[PDB]
Amino acid sequence: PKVNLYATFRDLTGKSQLELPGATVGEVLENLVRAYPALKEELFEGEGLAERVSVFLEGRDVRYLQGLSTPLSPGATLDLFPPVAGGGFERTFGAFPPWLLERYLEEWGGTREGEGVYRLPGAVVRFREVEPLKVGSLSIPQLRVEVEGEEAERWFERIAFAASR
Amino acid sequence: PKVNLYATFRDLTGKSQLELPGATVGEVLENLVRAYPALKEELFEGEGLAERVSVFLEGRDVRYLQGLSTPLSPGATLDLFPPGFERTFGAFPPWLLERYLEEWGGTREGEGVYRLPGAVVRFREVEPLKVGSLSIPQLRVEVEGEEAERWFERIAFAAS
Ligand SMILES: [Cl-]
Ligand SMILES: [Cl-]
Repeated sequence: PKVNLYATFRDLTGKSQLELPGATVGEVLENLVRAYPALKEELFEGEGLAERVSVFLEGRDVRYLQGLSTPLSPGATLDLFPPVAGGGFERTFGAFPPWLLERYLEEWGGTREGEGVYRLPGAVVRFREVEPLKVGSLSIPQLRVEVEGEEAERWFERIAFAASR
Repeated sequence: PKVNLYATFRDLTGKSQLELPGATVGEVLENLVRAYPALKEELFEGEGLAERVSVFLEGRDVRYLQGLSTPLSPGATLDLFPPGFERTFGAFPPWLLERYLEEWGGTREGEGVYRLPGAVVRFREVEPLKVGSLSIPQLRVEVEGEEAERWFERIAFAAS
């Protein structure tokens, strides 16, 4: 599975993304600390996950799934965040059209403040289509999404959840 | 989702794996056809799934699931076979694979060589990968026989 590191975790390892083996969230995280032990102190509190850390599987907080026991497929992606704080995060989504993201933002009560700019409670979401990816004769649009604000983490993951649909 | 191409599909596209969008098996196959149109008739029969092709989701034949309606997560991996196969598994211990092979009625013919009803499984450790301070074992698994596809996929299921 792929592991995306944010904020503190990124600064502490020099890495933004890693590919690590594991059939459950726990297995992947145990391998993460075997690879970068500097993260052990912040990721685990005793045997379980540290209470202030947030781990998301395809946009879903794993705590509301099966936590460390959550099964995952080999190609799954996890997002790891240290204690919540105001910030800015970005991600490029494949085949996630602007109009569709807009519909989600509108359905969440977001207010349009410009073309590709929406304000949500505690965050501002900015998005623009970048260079499409080419797979054979198929052009796959790519959408760059940036989220910043006190609740940037929350909305950033809500968007990842939406895109997974 | 990721799509692994085997035999015919691999040689034609010249690709072993592709990253394609889609929330269901059907959608991914649709985009696959878009990427390589020459596969339309070899995968679809109008709006339905072809009958000679085989599609597996994390080692499970989708025909026994929900067919084209089978839901898919972004991290899903599909293996597609047209009418020998191999994969290198990361951190898939030999003793574990062996326990599965035996549970499936397999017979140990030698070191890293087991025989199954319809196939022969060959496996060996290759150069490990390295991520940070962690060494990740790499097990290369090769499957041949009349039922190689089926067994290769059950091993993929077991590894996951
Ligand atoms: Cl947990
Ligand atoms: Cl069996």
